[PDB]
Amino acid sequence: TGIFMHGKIPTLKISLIQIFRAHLWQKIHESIVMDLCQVFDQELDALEIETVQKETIHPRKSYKMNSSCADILLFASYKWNVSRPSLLADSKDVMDSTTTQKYWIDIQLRWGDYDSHDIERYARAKFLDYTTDNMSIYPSPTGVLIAIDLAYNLHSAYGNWFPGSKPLIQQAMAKIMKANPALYVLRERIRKGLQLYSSEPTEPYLSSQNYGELFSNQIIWFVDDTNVYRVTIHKTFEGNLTTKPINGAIFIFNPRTGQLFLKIIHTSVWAGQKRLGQLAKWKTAEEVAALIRSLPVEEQPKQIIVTRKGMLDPLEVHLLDFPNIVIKGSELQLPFQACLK
Amino acid sequence: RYRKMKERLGLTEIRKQANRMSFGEIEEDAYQEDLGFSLGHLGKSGSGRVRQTQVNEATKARISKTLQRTL
Amino acid sequence: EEPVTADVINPMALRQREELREKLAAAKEKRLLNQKLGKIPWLDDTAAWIERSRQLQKEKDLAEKRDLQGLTVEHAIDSFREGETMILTLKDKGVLQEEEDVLVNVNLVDKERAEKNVELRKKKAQQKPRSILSKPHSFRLEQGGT
Amino acid sequence: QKELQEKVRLGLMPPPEPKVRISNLMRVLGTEAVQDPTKVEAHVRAQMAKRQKAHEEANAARK
Amino acid sequence: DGKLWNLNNYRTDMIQALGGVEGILEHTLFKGTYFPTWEGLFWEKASGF
Amino acid sequence: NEVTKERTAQCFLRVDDESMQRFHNRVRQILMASGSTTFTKIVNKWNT
Amino acid sequence: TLMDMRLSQQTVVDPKGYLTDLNSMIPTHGGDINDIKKARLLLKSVRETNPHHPPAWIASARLEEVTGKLQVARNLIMKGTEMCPKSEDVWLEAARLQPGDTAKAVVAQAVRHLPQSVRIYIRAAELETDIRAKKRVLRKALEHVPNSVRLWKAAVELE
Amino acid sequence: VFYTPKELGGLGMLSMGHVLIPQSDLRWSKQTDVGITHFRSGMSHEEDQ
Amino acid sequence: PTGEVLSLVGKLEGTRMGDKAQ
Amino acid sequence: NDRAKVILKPDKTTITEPHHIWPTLTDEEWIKVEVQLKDLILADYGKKNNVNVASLTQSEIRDIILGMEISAPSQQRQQIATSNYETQTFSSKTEWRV
RNA sequence: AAGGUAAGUAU
Repeated sequence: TGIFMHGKIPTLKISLIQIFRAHLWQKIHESIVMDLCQVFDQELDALEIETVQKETIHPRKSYKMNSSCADILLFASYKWNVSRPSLLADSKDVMDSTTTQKYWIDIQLRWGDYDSHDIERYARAKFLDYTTDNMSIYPSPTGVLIAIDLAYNLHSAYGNWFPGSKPLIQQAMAKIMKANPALYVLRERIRKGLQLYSSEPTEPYLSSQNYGELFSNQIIWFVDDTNVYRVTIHKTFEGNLTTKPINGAIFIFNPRTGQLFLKIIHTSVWAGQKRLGQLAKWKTAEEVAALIRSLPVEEQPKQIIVTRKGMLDPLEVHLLDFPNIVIKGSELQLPFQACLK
Repeated sequence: RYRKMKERLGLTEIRKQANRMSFGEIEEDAYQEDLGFSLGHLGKSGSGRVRQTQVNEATKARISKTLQRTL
Repeated sequence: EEPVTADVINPMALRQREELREKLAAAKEKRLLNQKLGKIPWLDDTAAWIERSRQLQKEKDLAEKRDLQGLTVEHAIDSFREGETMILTLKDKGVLQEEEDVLVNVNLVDKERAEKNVELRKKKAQQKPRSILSKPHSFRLEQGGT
Repeated sequence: QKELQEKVRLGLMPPPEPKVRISNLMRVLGTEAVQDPTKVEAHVRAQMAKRQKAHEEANAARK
Repeated sequence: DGKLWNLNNYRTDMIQALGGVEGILEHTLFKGTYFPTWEGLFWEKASGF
Repeated sequence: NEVTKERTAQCFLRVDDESMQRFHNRVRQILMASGSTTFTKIVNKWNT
Repeated sequence: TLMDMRLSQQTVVDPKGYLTDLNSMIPTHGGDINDIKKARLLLKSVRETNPHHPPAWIASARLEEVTGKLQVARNLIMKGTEMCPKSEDVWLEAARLQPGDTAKAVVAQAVRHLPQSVRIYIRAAELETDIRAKKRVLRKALEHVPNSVRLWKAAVELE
Repeated sequence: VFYTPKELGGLGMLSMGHVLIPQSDLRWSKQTDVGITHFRSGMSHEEDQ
Repeated sequence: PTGEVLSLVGKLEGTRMGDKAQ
Repeated sequence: NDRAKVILKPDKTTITEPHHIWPTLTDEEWIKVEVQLKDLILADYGKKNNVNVASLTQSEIRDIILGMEISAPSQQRQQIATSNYETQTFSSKTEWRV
């Protein structure tokens, strides 16, 4: 990695080795190189780019923080008016510095700390130190260097800008930062190491692995509200395709006794409602709760399985008087909507 | 036997919510004698459960077989 | 350079401010209701009320003497066939979600999933793959029908 | 028990099959009872009857 | 006897003094997780394993 | 004085030496029994 | 609570009768709610989708009562009465959560939307601490429901 | 890292003492469409937090 | 800037202990 | 719902009494109907996914019957698993055609 | 001055 350890913090060293396993630094660099290749390959006949080449570099070029070389090489159709070197965020461009035929693009990955996560100053310093260097090797006297701060997920660029390059580089870098496979792997590994989640709790959930344990002697109810609001659509050759609402049915199936409770809903209920999608959920939940209250405690269910994720919260609200009933979502789509066929 | 042992020792839903702490939502101290003790998502908003989690009766505490003999 | 001093994000202060706003909004509605809820002889004379009731007892005897669909469907026009008809059911959406109540057919959704899966198996602006996916043909109903 | 175990070790007898009842059907034959549920039910009930058949046969022969 | 003390004001002023969530979380790997916001987030005190 | 409702005396408080020594020993046994212990547990004991 | 009931008893179709219960007062179930905010949002959604569902308002306000915010619960019940005037359950709940004097007014308004309900009338007897006040309200009640023995039995106590 | 409440990943230490936060620790920076912008917390010309 | 907890013997003695409490 | 309705009655002598929904069949008749319907359910998976039915293991036929399916648009996450870290090259439009 | 050595195969 390009992570510099300031002291032997062994726990941090182990964590960073686990986070950047399977050569993640090189893979991130290669993915960003490919992304820049594609974003420059598309606009080659509009930016007057004769061709774009991926420079053959060392496999450990991602690791070299003392020196650097070029990752992308752009050969111009005719010529490029090089502007004065400037940061990626600079709106004003003095497009009268020099001229060129070759353009080099360097992508530098860094793991910034709290005191040194300023990526603009880093990119400027690295560009100045590498362009004016006898150790760094570049294929042209003009180019741009893109700096990525993975620890803070910042991005910037410094150096020369030929016309039509700065907005394209900005948009491409924004898209890469927002979405990238290697970057996504980095985020997921860091999340797993830190062990904090974006509200994805684990709850009882009908998968295909606990399907066998479903078949017990306890009362189970499969509740389905797919066919609550439904219309029939038919296309006519002479005219136009037309739709007609039809009555709905709530399924309260009981796999133990085979009792299929069918709540038939007329089309008149959806008369003056703007939001039918949640009205169906609330009507179905009300019917389920009423049916639970109707049955005796011996025949009352203690495990309600719902075939649609939308009817998990409404049941929890309408079963607020029955805490001893578990409401399980089903990730596998049971064919309970086909019984009306 | 293995199924019973796993049910007795496996993670329970309430004990699953116990070890989940909301990020950024500072909670008032619950137990005076131990400030380290915290319910986590249990009884606190953000857990995603509208209804209260029930006690897994497979984790009930009961006396040993030889302690039944003494009784 | 000079940094701009942003608003300090204090989650506890935000929670307290929200609770105070709810408390102050509750008081306003209480006073507003009290502006209306507070604007609503024989009460002691048992004999007078008895006489009135007896009058009422004979008083009762004396008296005795479709155009509603403008929603959308998450399918294509070419998906359907003129020679067949199919049922369209509501798509699964969270109750708390405010999205539009789009409409789907289960068989067409299954077919679309199958074709997406086969295209993905066969697979194995700027930056198309990192933009459209990270950041569904449909048509609404005009009055009676599209 | 050791006689049976060493017979199975040396291949004299076929290895014992799991004993499956109705409540056991979804644990031993769970993956095959979704494809052909009634064939699995018939096989399980045939095994149950054969277990009952041997018991009644032994009782009758001993009587 | 009740709880004869309260640390709500103390924790509030501790978050305010450290610069709030934005100031505190610049010290952390939170920005490396690329979570859009800190609202719908929860820790897991003990790992599943 | 509850009768005159007037300023009559003045009480100066101070932590006893034994209480200070007890707190110091409690912190010491928190610290010394903290070899293979999480930072959170140590800070929780100190806070308590 | 639920206002729908279904009594359960060679035909594939078994249309079972739909029954409505006059009143339904489920126990408060203190602490049964885990996510108070999510439950509050969902109950708000119920009130929005079915404004004419008295159980929705009852559960929504009682959730504020178990939470300890006893002032918003009164507002929720008042709005429910404004949207569910014919349900005596909402009016009975209003007479409970509201403070005493205003509670009386609530009953004085319930009679406007539902005069035949003897249950609120007798409720007013509890609300008025004056016997003479009880004389007015109970005898006014008999001017609308004079066939109720359960209400006429209070005449002897009323003197 | 010490006085940050446990919900934000800190140790939630309670301080019966006088601890100064250096102003260099009250600075953060965020990236938006217009580029990177830097923020402080102590607008008022006071001492260190 | 060191982060060391400095003793407040004579430091912050101007304010009472009832401040910043409700 | 077209061939399945044909499968549900195996013989012209099988009728559904008005009391219930499904036709009355013998036990082995139900076995045969179930195997025919399993073949029917595997048929559309073979067709709409262009895969051989024999390629389906007994573990995934169960998932097909139940209704669980998996997809993976992001195969680049293969990153999770002379050195082959820069050896990958890029083919431009020019290379594609020029 | 330190408490800051990855280990492992191969010549």
